[PDB]
Amino acid sequence: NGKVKAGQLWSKNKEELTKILGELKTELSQLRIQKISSSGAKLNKIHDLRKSIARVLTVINAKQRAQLRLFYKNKKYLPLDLRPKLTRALRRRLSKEDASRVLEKTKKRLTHFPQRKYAVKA
Amino acid sequence: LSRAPKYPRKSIPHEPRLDEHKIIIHPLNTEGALKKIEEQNTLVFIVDVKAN
Amino acid sequence: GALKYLEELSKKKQSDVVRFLLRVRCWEYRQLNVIHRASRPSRPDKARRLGYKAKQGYVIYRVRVRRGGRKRPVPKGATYGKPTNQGVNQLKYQRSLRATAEERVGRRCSNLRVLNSYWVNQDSTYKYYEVILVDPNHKAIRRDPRINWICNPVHKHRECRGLTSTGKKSRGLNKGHRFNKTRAGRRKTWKRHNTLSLWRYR
Amino acid sequence: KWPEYIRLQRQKKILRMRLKVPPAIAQFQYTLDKNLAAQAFKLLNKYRPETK
Amino acid sequence: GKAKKKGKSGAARNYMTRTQAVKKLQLSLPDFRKLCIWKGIYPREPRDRRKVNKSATASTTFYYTKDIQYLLHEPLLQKFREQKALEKKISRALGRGDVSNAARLERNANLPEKTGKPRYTLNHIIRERYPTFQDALRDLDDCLSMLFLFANLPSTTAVPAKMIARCERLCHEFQHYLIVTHSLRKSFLSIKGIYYQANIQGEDILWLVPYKFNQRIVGDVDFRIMGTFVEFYMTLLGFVNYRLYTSIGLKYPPKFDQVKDDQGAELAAFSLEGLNDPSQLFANFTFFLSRETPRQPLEFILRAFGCKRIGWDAVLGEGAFTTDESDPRITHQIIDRPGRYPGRIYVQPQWVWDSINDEELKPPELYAPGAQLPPHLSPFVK
RNA sequence: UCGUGCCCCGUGUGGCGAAAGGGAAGCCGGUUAAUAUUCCGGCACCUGGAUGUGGGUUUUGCGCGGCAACGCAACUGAACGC
RNA sequence: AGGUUGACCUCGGAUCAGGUAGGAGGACCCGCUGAACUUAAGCAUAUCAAUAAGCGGAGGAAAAGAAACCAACAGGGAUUGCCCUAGUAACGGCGAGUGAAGCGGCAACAGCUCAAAUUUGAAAGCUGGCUUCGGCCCGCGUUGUAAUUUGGAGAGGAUGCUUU
Repeated sequence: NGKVKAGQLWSKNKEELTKILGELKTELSQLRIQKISSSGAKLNKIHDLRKSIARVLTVINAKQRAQLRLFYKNKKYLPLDLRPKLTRALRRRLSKEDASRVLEKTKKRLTHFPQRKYAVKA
Repeated sequence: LSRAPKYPRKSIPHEPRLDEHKIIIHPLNTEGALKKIEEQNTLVFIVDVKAN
Repeated sequence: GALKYLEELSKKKQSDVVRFLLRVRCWEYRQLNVIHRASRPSRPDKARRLGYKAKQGYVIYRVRVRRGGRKRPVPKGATYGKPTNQGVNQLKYQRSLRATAEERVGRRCSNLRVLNSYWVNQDSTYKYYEVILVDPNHKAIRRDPRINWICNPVHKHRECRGLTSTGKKSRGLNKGHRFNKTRAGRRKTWKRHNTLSLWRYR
Repeated sequence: KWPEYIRLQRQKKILRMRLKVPPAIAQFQYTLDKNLAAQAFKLLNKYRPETK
Repeated sequence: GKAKKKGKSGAARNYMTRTQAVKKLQLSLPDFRKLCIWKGIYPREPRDRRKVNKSATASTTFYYTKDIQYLLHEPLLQKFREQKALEKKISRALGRGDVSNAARLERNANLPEKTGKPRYTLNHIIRERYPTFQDALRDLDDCLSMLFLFANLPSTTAVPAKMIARCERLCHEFQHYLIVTHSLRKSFLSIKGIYYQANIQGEDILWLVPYKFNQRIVGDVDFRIMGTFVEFYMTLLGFVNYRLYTSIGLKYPPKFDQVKDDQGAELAAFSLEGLNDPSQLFANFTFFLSRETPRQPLEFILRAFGCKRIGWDAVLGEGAFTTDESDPRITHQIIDRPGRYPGRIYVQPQWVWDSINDEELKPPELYAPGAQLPPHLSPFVK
């Protein structure tokens, strides 16, 4: 007891995940007092409860961020934490379309005289 | 005009930083606390330093 | 085209009409701030030939700089080394007042890029310049291949490094025998001529 | 005590009155009267450019 | 810890004056009063008004700070600002001479003089103010009194004529629902007007309708804020009528005949179509209304209590069962004048009200023409 | 209500800077191995808020007395000033 | 209504809608500013050195760069770098000293965009907002946004073939 695996957590939705988190936090609260009162094979259980709390919070955050990404899939402006990170210079870099835009005279000249494939007889 | 943003700057509302399980750590098992229990109806706890 | 007529009129700066316009504009720009924004260029033909367009993302900033020489910040204007046979009243700054104007305008608007600048008027104390700036962050600038070269990070603060027209003029980046020491970069040329090169089979 | 922009535009108009204006600029102060301006606009309002 | 300062807590935080509320909401006074009426922000009274404001008098109006905080989030503020900006654009187009652009921008204004509807939409406000249809039915007394009063008023700038026609349309739709469901219970003729009492889903609904004459608009009333009340009440009555018609399984809005309305059908211009015992008290009678008798209440009462054959004089409008007074099928005739056709019962209008109030047919010899009528008792006071 | 405004006022400009300057209010007795004007017991005070009861004032509407110095549990008081 | 109602221009406000800047690092790079010890017997020209320290500004390279060039030849042909030119031409108290460039061989090679023209038989251009993703609006802009032209030319003609 005290070990909650992520395989069971990935199937739940939010309310029983909150219930599990509350139960784990309550068990950790009473067993901290049990730690300061006695010891034995008991401290492994509070370590397991701490890691289970971490797992439950991770699963809740991942599911709710996935829902937010699904909500913001088709919108122009995204939240800053949901936007891709990359680097600051990469985000300030010109886009591919804007970097590949050419003038109309350049487009005509490239349409009618591109670089050809050729060979020279020896 | 007040702000009416087209996107929230923070998608995640943060969890409460200091809940009750973080406020209360463990009681004090020392003899001063043990004396105060019967002499004062007073319990002594070790708590988080940010809690009022 | 009117701009041809504006060009030949701007050539004649000692004429009565140009002198009147210059006088009243000198008074107005003197009553304005040292750095302020011009709503439209007061020399549209000069701005257009230097690259300004009537497109969202092009701004004009008017600026005045104190003219004359340069003074070394020493206590009481004196140096305690070897004699120099000169005073600080005759020290000449190696860059232009136009370059000083461009850097002060760029510091005022650090989010933009300085394209060029031009003289508009002067008096005894100040020289007045109008600086063209381009917003690298604007979509109309970024979609235009004639100007979106300035959105690249290699053109951050061209006026601070001498990559504007007055910067090239002060750096002496001209071809030929009169510019032997400076055409590829003065310090780089000095390093190349003072580097001792030792090969393996020497 | 007016703001500086109001004071600047009023003093600019005053200075343009006080100084001697060359004829190439002074000729622009002679304009059409109300009747001839109205007749010119009455003719030109039938030839406005095409709308969107 | 640190000592508190005076005037920073209590009634000073709890209340604010109308001036402070207007400055906080950044509205004009008409917009503020309109929003307060529409959202139900009521005047309040502190125990000591000096603790709220030292310059307050007995005529100073106070509101709740939390009520003004709630008003800060109302989406109609941006509607007000959008309409102001649109009016500025229309003025600019008219000043530049772009008449086509001015007309195109005026189409976006949604003016009451063109649409017959209120300038701003109060659909969310209706749901906010009435959590339940029972609450809507309980406020229908005030709603019906206001709308039946304003259905007979001359056109003004606050309430335009198309808006008045929409009020009459909604009142006629409600009357048609009452007729088809036989929900009308009691009626009374006071010296002020006609009282009606119906029962819709267990709620007793009593409202007053003026007699059809020239109504006087005096300067002692605030007609513009009354018009704001009328806008709110027509927005309520449209949804109420839709829910009632859907509950009884009828198509809403009903089919309306413009030609019949122009000829003067009034109630007769509506054709109620299917979607996709005191009720039969006048079931076997044929009534003829002379022109000096009140046609709209007589038709409403007779059709609600079971008459299927009501004709009247020709000038009273289109939609009569019969037009000629010489029709032998007529059983009863309502007259009020000081040459009687045989096999017909001639009565004064009080006979209809007394019969529907006592749920039984009265002897016609007391209501015979020229006779002294029996006293008309109040059906509400036992 | 020509409903989408009008009126009044001038004085300027924010912050830091004192465990000895200025400043709202706590005393006694007991208690620990080690804290105490901080804990315990008794007895108080200051600041701010809300709203009651008693008493007061008022049909001569916003108290009465003393020659006076003034007194008495109350005994209206915004702006602007001294 | 004209003592009114507006159109513009300029200048402001807003926790307005959306954005961007700062600091670090700084071996190499682009500029500014700028010594003295040293070497000249000493020493104000000079030398150290257009260096050290100080200040501003980029990138993976930077900078430079497609001649207002070199030349004087039977002419080469953007920029950069290596070898050579060459310790040469040249500069220099009382001399200690300083010191390039053209040509030539090679590494690598790549060319172009505006302003100055009337689209005037039709601003054909574009930011932003809302979208049912078809578009529709608020605007910028004629004190000029697209197409066309950049000296190697080009514009107008003529003319007959090729190209996508």
